[PDB]
Amino acid sequence: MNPITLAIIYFTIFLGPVITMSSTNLMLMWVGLEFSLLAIIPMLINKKNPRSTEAATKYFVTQATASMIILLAIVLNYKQLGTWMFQQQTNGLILNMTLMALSMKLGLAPFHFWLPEVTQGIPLHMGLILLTWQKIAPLSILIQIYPLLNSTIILMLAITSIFMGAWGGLNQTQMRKIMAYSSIAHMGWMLAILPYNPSLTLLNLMIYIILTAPMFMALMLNNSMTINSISLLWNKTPAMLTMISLMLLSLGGLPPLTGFLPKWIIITELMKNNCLIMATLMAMMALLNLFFYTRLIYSTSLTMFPTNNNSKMMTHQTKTKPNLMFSTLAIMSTMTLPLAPQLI
Amino acid sequence: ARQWQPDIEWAEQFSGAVMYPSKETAHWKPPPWNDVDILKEK
Amino acid sequence: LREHWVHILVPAGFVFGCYLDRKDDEKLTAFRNKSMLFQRELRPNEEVTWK
Amino acid sequence: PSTFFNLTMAFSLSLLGTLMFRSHLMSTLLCLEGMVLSLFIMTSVTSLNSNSMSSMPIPITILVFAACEAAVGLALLVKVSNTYGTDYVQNLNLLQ
Amino acid sequence: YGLLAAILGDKTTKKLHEYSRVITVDGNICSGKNKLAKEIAQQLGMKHYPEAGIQYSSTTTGDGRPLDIEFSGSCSLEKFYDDPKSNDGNSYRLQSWLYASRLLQYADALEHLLSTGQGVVLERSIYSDFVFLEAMYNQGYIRKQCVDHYNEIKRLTLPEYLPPHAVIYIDVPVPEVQSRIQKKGDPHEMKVTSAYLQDIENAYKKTFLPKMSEMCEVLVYDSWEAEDPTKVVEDIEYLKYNKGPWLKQDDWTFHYLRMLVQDKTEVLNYTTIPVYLPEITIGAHQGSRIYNSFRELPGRKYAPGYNAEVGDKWIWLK
Amino acid sequence: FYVREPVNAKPNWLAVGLSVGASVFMWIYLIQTHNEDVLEYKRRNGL
Amino acid sequence: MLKIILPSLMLLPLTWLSSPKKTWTNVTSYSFLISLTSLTLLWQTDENYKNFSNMFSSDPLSTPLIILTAWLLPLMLMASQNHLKKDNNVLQKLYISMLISLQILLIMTFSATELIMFYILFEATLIPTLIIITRWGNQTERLNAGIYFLFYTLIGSIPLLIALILIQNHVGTLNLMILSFTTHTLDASWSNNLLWLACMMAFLIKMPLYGVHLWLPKAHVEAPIAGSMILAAILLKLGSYGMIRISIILDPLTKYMAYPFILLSLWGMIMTSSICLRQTDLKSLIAYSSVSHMALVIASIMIQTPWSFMGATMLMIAHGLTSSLLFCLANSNYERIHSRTMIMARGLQMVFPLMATWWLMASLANLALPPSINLMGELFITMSLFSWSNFTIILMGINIIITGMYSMYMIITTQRGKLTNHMINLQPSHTRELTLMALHMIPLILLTTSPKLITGLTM
Amino acid sequence: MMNGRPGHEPLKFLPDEARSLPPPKLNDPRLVYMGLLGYCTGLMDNMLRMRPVMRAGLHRQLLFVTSFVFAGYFYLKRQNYLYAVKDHDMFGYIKLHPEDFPEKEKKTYAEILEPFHPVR
Amino acid sequence: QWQEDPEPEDENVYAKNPDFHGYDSDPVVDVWNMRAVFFFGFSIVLVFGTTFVAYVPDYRMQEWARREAERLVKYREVNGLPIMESNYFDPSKIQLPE
Ligand SMILES: Nc1ncnc2c1ncn2[C@@H]1O[C@H](COP(=O)(O)OP(=O)(O)O)[C@@H](O)[C@H]1O
Repeated sequence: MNPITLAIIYFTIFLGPVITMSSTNLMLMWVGLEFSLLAIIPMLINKKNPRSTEAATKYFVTQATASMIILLAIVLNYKQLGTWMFQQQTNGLILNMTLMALSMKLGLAPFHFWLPEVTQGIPLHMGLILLTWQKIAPLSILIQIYPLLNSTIILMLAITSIFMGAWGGLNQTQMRKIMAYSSIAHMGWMLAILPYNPSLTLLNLMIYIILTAPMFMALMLNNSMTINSISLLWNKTPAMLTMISLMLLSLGGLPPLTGFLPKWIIITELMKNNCLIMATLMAMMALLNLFFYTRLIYSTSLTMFPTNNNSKMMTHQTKTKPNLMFSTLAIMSTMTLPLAPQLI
Repeated sequence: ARQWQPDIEWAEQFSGAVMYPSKETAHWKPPPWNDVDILKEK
Repeated sequence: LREHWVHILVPAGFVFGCYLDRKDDEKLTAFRNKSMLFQRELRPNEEVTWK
Repeated sequence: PSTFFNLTMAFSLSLLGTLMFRSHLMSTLLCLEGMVLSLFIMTSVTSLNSNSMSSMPIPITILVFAACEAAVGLALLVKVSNTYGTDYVQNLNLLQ
Repeated sequence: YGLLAAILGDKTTKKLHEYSRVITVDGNICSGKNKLAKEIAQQLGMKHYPEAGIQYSSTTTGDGRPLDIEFSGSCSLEKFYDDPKSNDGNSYRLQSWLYASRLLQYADALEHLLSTGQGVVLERSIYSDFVFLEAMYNQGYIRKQCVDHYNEIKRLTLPEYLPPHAVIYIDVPVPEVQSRIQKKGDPHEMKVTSAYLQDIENAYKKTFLPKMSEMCEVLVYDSWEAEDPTKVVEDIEYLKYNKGPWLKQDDWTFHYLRMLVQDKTEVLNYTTIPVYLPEITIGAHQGSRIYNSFRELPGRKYAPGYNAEVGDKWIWLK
Repeated sequence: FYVREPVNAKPNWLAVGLSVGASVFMWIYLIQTHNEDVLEYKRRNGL
Repeated sequence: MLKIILPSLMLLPLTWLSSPKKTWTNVTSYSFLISLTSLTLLWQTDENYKNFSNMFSSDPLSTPLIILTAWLLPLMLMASQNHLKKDNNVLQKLYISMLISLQILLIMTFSATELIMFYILFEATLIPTLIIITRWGNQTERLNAGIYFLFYTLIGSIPLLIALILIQNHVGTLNLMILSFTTHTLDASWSNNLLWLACMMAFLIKMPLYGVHLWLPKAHVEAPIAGSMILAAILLKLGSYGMIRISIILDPLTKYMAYPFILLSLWGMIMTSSICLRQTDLKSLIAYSSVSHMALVIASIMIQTPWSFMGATMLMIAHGLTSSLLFCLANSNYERIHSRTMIMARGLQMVFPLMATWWLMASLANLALPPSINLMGELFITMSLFSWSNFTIILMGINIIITGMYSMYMIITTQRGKLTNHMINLQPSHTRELTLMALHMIPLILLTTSPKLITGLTM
Repeated sequence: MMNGRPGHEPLKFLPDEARSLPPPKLNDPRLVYMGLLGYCTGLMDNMLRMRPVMRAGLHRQLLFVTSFVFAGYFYLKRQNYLYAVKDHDMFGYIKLHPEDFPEKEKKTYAEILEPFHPVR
Repeated sequence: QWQEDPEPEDENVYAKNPDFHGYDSDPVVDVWNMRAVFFFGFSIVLVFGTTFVAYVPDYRMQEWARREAERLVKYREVNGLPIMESNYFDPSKIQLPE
């Protein structure tokens, strides 16, 4: 990429979420969403492999129709209130549209089909951006409008996502898609507490970002899109085997690690609000997510899969190092739990 | 003797585009490692 | 110490343990002499019933 | 008034369209646009009968962003009938 | 080397000159290509890379002293010959390590070409490795899947690297090579069934040569033209480097290729793909031991610059 | 030693001085902030 | 209680920093002394529970265990010096640290005032244990065993998480002290009848009940000796400690909500005891012995009579020490024999004279010989169970007869009969093997002299 | 939640009102934890990059232990404020709307008949 | 078949180091890993520990209660009061319902 183009695109992919967050005029929030859609598509097809064009053409159609639905909500509001922004008075259907639409861009629940497929055809790098710096934008729009959205729908999309994400993940063996599925699940918890305590959504996101960003830079350190590929981690780079183990169990909710806090406080907030029906079912299938996380643990760490002689060759050569971010984001993530009170 | 490290066969299962292969799903084949399909002369 | 410093690591833990332990006592010092069962007037030359 | 319900249903009829592909990517990219026209018409209509001139900028910003959006959409389309010789969606089933 | 450097100068465009090309010379097991190579190199100052070896990677990395056989993948060309169609498959393991070695050599060559600007003569290349496997499968040496595994590695890694500019070639009929073998006597090299040598050349003649003819400049030389480096060198300086994929390599395109070869761990990333054919598999218990032992060699237990055994210093501030 | 000599043959004297020097600026600002802070807190409230 | 804990943490730095050759002695020698500091908690001249500080407390029920948890780390590290002496010097220092963290975590869990501190630390102990079982497990099936050990505990655990957050909203603090001195009386609704099950089920799972105990036979089979000692001696008892402190609340329901478990346990005691009678794997038989002798405990922590509780406290500490002793000697036979089969290796006393004395005393502890805390324990649970219903003696009476039979069968077909002709010749006994045993039984003899210390909260 | 409060500083980290609160003692266990959390990050880095774990980057080790800690004092300083605002806000309401939070008076046990469920 | 190692035999550590104590292969570490384990194990835990545990005084007050009973039984019997009256919390303190 002519480095100039790289700058323009990257600026847009970054001006995209930032305009959304900063503005209050919904319109300006919509174009922030629009710029993110335009900026991400070029990077998605960088290899320009036949799989890639498929990825982008899906991502784009799914993103575009949702963008149009979000605009329709703003256009309708403009007639029901002269304001260009959702208010207490807003017709309920107007808000529900925004939930569905925004739940498509974020890819939650019954609209979770595009994400796993686009996460499969894009590079590991652009995978991260597509999973974590593109969720900030839509979530911002929701978090702003939380007082007004429906508790019922969110919960249904929340629970569905948790289930779909979990069930989908169990079968998958491609890593990119295992992560895509996890993201659907975590995204679910996040949207469950939005109606009740938005501030916790912003924790269940950061922690997801501080967990997923190290996890993916791990997958690419050896650029392994297969579990079999990550399983030979012990030969290619032995040290990351320890933290890859804890980060994945952290992604699932197991108690000593940082990953428990988001689930724990979301459950505490939902019980405070009396959803002890919903919270219980979510926590239970949340346990399904750890099963596929630990199955990967087995292959990568607890058991040593057989490797190839040609690997000895890759050992010889100095391994290009993992950026510092890996460490700082691996530790702050695997073990901050002793510092939970301040985090919340 | 020595803790059983996984043999080739234990490894085999984790290959294939889906762990728990379905009736028609199994018919599929793992994605190309290069991420570029052999496709066709077109 | 010819690489025997390692030894102190654990012992030292005990000392800091007992120190931190005292700290808690210092913190939980209310009721020093207000415990009904043990409420007594300080005997001569004693400013603390239990330290 | 009713004028608005026709435009809104136009957008839903265009909605039903984009969500039900018929083997032609181009046609879809063309339906998608049918919405933008319906949104542009509705935004312009209410702005005009609310005499809200401060908002007319929007009816056009909507079109400017929608045009590029479509530009990107068509370049993907051209990219597809360069890799598969057709815009037919069925071809787009490699990511299964 | 990175975008930062490239952004500020450091362009392969500014470092290329007529003598700067990737020239490989390929022949049969004994085509005298070793000699022609050195000379062509001496002619244009081209860095002459030696044919890839079992321990070429070890000479490449760290100390450069030859590694123990098991550390270098336990491959014997010697055993290749004395025990063809071996139960353990040393011949396929030999071939797979050889492909990895030339992948490292070709990538090191491209890194020298784009950085220095000097050209490179690489003798046999990843592009001319398949002839040994084709002959081996034509013989009982390798089975069909073994072939597929090599082809898969070749399809995954070879396309990324740019093609040889020209591919100087020698030819000396099988009788010639067998006789040439007798002159340098080595029990192992000596016992190479002719038909196998027949299959090696046949592939170049039929597959490799025309293949590259369309892609790169093809200069085939009869033994007599050979042993006359001057004449061959002359002809290279004569051919016009036009036809080929190299024409589109703009500076902003070279940068990415450079950053690849600059990273050896990636060059052969797909060489270790988890396809479990039995010959290739290390095996966890044996592989773990070989690793604990290769990683404990002096200067290898830590990254270059940080292992004190070989005399590295300043580790406490690095 | 190393045929391909290690890129990190010796420390990046700059990387030491901005790593060491940066940390010593952190403390001198941090410790300053605390005592300064304590004061304001003490005086802001009665003492 | 930060001397039983901080000095413990510092063990981790010592296992890592210390020389590869001297790593074993620094760690084992120091934790022996760590146990000596643990003995200070036993100084309770008065009734008042010793609330060290806000989060850390030790009452009669926890104190007898914290000392056992600290005591076994030395022993665990002495029983695993053989296997795990074939490792790379960084696999060892990981195993040693894993064992160290278990008692750090277990010491805190047994010494925790806030019930959810129990939960977080409670369910954390699975991480160290699963690594010990899966990473170093000899058999092909430990991946499976690990899954069983993680899911059975985890599915039970999330209900307890919901329940404890639930009581915090209902009462306003999960502090065991307050919860005790506050009025929390459930109201026998249909919902409460569920709360009770939510709180007890997670504890009932790791305390193998007849219905959910399949995890323990599978886990101890492939687990390394140190993991099997930890699971039997401290890990299973985590479930019992939890049931004692959690049933302070949910006071009214267990009067009638316990019948299901009580009957599950007493019938379970008979069947688990009986299948020990014909099980070919010795480690298998000890594990089911552990299920049955722990089925007695869930049937005393539910009858809830003063005697039951301290019968339970007596038996849990006693059976913990005895089981390990049995699992430790089983390993010594396994390492020389190289097979878990009970039928092979017959006649050992002929070739290992003393280990057989340790085998005999361990079996007599296993069955109820009378001048042992093991018998006092069962005698007491038996008494209360009889009080609950005189008929209980029949079922707690078939178990005693069966328990005698399998305990002696382990001695009769492993340590008597004609010697096996020529298995790989059995090298003589190391002094470590014998001490690891002596260290288990000498405390069993000393505790039996003064049973008062391990009697529980009730008495 | 706490946003929308009167006087809210729209983008400020810790409003000066937080001056009134005591400063976090530099050795507060938490800041000390952050320190250890940091040292470990450093050590971990060395490990992943294959350097002598403890004897390398002794400059970095310092940057880490000193970056994390620096961050702590100024974060905790805030989180401490946020919690303190919460009381100011909470306690105030209890009063301004007194009737809703009425000080009840329990009866002594002598009067309260608590049910006795006999264990028997 | 894949490459993997041939089964490693287990050494008769008692063949060399005929004084093997079971802790480590080289002899001096062996001796110094039992001279410190029997000592810290038996010599100052089973001995000093049992000494200290034996001398814990009146554990859980059961040495105090066998006297307090004796004075109470001394006082109650001589003054004619019932040795264990039948209600503990005095009836007067209780405020029964109506
Ligand atoms: N794929 C391969 N399989 C087996 N041997 C190979 C392969 N590629 C190269 N060689 C070895 O390379 C050697 C080249 O012969 P040599 O006389 O050393 O150099 P030159 O080929 O220049 O004459 C041959 O002896 C042959 O064994």
